Order: sequence, then C-alpha cells, then structure tokens
Amino acid sequence: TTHYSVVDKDGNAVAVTYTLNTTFGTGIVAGESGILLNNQMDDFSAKPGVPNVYGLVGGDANAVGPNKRPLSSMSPTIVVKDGKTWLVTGSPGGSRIITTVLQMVVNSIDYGLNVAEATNAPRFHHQWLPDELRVEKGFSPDTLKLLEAKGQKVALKEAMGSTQSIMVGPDGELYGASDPRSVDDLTAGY
Amino acid sequence: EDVFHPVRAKQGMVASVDATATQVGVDILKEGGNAVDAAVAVGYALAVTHPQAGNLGGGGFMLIRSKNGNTTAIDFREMAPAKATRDMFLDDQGNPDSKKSLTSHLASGTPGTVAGFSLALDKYGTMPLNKVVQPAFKLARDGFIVNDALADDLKTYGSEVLPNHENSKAIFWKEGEPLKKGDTLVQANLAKSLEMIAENGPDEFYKGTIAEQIAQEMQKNGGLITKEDLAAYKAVERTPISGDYRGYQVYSMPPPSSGGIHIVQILNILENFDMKKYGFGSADAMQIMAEAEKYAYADRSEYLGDPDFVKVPWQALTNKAYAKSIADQIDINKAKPSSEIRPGKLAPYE
Ligand SMILES: *[C@](=O)([C]=[N+]=[N-])O[C][C]([N])C([O])=O
Repeated sequence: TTHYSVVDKDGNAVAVTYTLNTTFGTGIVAGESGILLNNQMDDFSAKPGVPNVYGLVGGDANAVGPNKRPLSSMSPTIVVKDGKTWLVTGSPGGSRIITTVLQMVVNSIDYGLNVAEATNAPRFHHQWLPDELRVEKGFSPDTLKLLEAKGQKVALKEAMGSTQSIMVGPDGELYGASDPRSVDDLTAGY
Repeated sequence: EDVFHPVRAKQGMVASVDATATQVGVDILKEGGNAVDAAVAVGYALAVTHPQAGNLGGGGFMLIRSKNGNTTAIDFREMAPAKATRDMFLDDQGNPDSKKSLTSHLASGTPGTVAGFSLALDKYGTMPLNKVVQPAFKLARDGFIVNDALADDLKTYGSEVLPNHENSKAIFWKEGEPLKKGDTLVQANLAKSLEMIAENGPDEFYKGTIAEQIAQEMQKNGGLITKEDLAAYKAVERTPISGDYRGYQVYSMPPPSSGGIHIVQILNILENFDMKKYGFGSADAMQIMAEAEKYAYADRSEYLGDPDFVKVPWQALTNKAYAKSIADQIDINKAKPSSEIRPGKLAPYE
C-alpha cells in the first residue's frame, strides 16, 4: 500500500494510491529486471462468499476473469471548499482505506481539526464482515464502555493506515501532515 | 493552542511515506514541474526507495484536479492475464488456496503503474518521461541507506517471501539476513530497467526488454502473464465519483475502485446527523459512523466490479434518498448485527 499527495504553486493537485498489494507483493523479482511482482490477483473473489487477505468478500461482480481489473479499495481523495481544492488525502489499509479517508474528511469538516490534528487523531473501523468495531489505541476507556454497552463489540488492534495529506488555505498557503503511524515519512515543501 | 501542527509551505508541497521520495517531489516542483510531474517523479522514486509498496510491477489509482477545477481519475489498476480463469485459485477440493493467490507466480496481474504514470504525464504533465525518472534511476544505480521503516519491513514481511526466490534474495538479503538499518541498498538491475524506460518510453516495459523478462519469469514458473498481456494493457482515464457533504464537494475513485462510491455513500448517510454536536471521540459519533459503514461494505460485496465487465449501480448507491433511508435504520443507542444487514434495495433509486 502507499499513498502520496502533491500540490504545486499554481494550485494543481494530485493524489496517488498505488501498490503491489501485500508488503513486497509475492516477493518475486521478474528475472533480471529488478522489479518485484504484485499479488493483486488476491483482490478478486477467489470463491463467492470466501474472504481474501483483507477479509473482503465478493461474488460474480468481483470474480476472477481474463483481462479483468480486480476490485480495489484505494481512495485517493480531494475535498473542495468554496469551489477550490481544499483537502488532498488518501491512505493504504486494504479494506480500511475507506473508513480512514472518511475520518480524515469528517475530522476536517465536522470537528474543524487542522490537517495535522485530523491525521494524529485515533481511528476506528467496521467492515460488516467480520462483525466487530475495530479500534486503535487512543479512545477513552469510558467511551469504549458505551460502545460495548450500546451493543458494539470493540476490538482493539494494529494501527490503521498512513495518511499523507495537504490542506490548501484560502490564500494559497499550504498545510501538510504525514502520519505518526509511519516512520521515516515526510511532508515538505518550499 | 493546537497540540498538533501542520508543516507549512507557501508555494508547493509533497506528502509521502518516504523522506527521499518526498524530497524528489519537491525538487521537481522547484525545477518548475507541475503537480503531475512531481507526482510521477515521486512514484518512480518510491519504486526504488520503498520496494514494499512503491513499484513498477504493481498498480493503483490517481486523482488529478487542475487549478481550473477540472477533476479526473486515472485507473492504472492491473489486468488479470488473458489465460486467467474463475476457479484458478482453487485446490482439488475446490477451496481457495491463499498460497496460490499470494505467493505463487499466479498471484500477479499485468502491472499498470508505468502505463498510468505515462498517460497522466503525457496528457497532464509538462516534463518528458526521461526527466522525471532520472531521480529514481540514480537512487537505484548508486543506492541509498536502509532506514528503520525499510529494515523493519524487510525483516517482518520480507523474510516470508524474498529469500525464497534467487533473484529477489540476491537484491534484498545480505549474509543470510535481510538488509539491516544502516546498510546500503543498490539495485543495479532495476536501474537498468529505469534507464531503459527513460529512453524508450513505457513500451520498454510492455513490449521491450522488461516485457520479455516478465514473460520469461512467468513461463518458466507457471505464471500466466505473457507478452500479449503486457502489450494489451492500458491505463484508463475515468470519471471521478463525487458527492456533496455539508456544502463541500468530495471527489474520489470510481470503479474498479470501490473507494469513491462508499466514501460518498457513508458521507451522505452521516449528513443526516449533527456530527459536530456529538464531537470527536464521543460515544455517539462512533456509534452512528460504525453503523453507517456496515451497509456500505454490505453493498460493496455485491455491486462493485470492473465497470468494463459489470454494471455498477453507482447512482443509486450515492443517491441521497437511499442514504437517508439507510440513516433511519440507525439507532444511536443500539446496534444491528451484521447478520441482520444485507445489500440494500436500490430499486426505488434506480
Ligand atoms: C494496500 O493497503 C497494501 N496493504 N496491506 O492494499 C491495498 C489493496 N490491494 C487495495 O485496496 O487495492
């Protein structure tokens, strides 16, 4: 998985999410090309009803077929405010890519958090199947009682995603944030 | 006042998972390249400094929005081999073999990255391919220092696959162990590939030497990717999926990605609530959002597929009426088992 965002001096913007699928893909280098080969074929529904590596399921719509592009969850995303590019984001995470991008958007619009605040905020996610409210460390013990109470089956787990985002000020100024979950990353500009 | 502060810049900015790649992006912008140029250079740089996911042998998506508002998506996702079949990943008992779909030569799809980047670069960029690939070329030829991220990934995930293939082990393993933090990673063969692409364009990959190398690697090991597959591959510019949330317009990836559709769907659902009132981290906010997501993933499993092969009911899925009907089935003080949730009835929204 990996996602990166770019915004230039003219205000043009690009968000790219690309991958080999799992880390290092199949781990197979194509001859003497030095190029690692992907294992994207696993994003297809190998068998209707059976989940793939991310626990995602499919049927005939996402079944294996010649020259067919397997279903993806990658979501490079751009939010517009007052008619202008405002937020440029995205993230890896297989099935969680969807709820991760969603929280970035909700954090920015509804909670008025700056791009760094929105990025460093804890995250949660539910993909229907398995049925559980997956969470990250960072949510209060109290608030978590209510979810278990209200009915949810809270399931604390590994950190989710690696958002690399840029927010554009009304005056052209740029604000960026790299995810605390990924080390050695960087958001820089001039 | 704030606990977290964003990095600030007045002209251009690049955000990526790797410091070296980001810096490659910035330098290209400083040289007068546009967002797309920088994005392609970063993409080639990551194929060298972040072999975990950055690549030339994988695929992905790209969303481009010009300064004038024109928004478009480039689909450079991988295409299964022409000789790929529905039950290809089933064992003799008819059960899905993960090993076959993840580690064997059958797990690979015809790579679209080189294609997608060149399409975007030629149509929306301003620099020649040779210029934006040069940074990555030098990094592969001269090598770079292994940092914590790469060292950690090589040990944790690389160990399970890289040492099992002679050509892979020769590149990423040292003295019987994965490269360690501080070691230098030089990728001579990749540099040659990159050097050839920068010279003969994207065809070097889909028709040239690289295509030959990929085809032979597959043939000699039971793979399916043939030179015809690589020649018959193409990136596809498609219409972004979008919605409106409280006055803000959101644009994301349309099928083959399910990304765009469901982010919009859930936002439509959420729009029916005063999320701001509940506040971040609140019991309620998490309640509402957790439930809305369920329906989306339900629909995902049914309606999403390569649009060139199946018809996706994206209008109904992103229809606000439908979203409002999903919103009502939500109880702020009680959940609903995923079992009691099925792909919605898009009939009255078609
Ligand atoms: C990536 O997040 C890498 N991982 N784990 O997977 C993305 C997935 N193949 C998709 O949604 O396309």
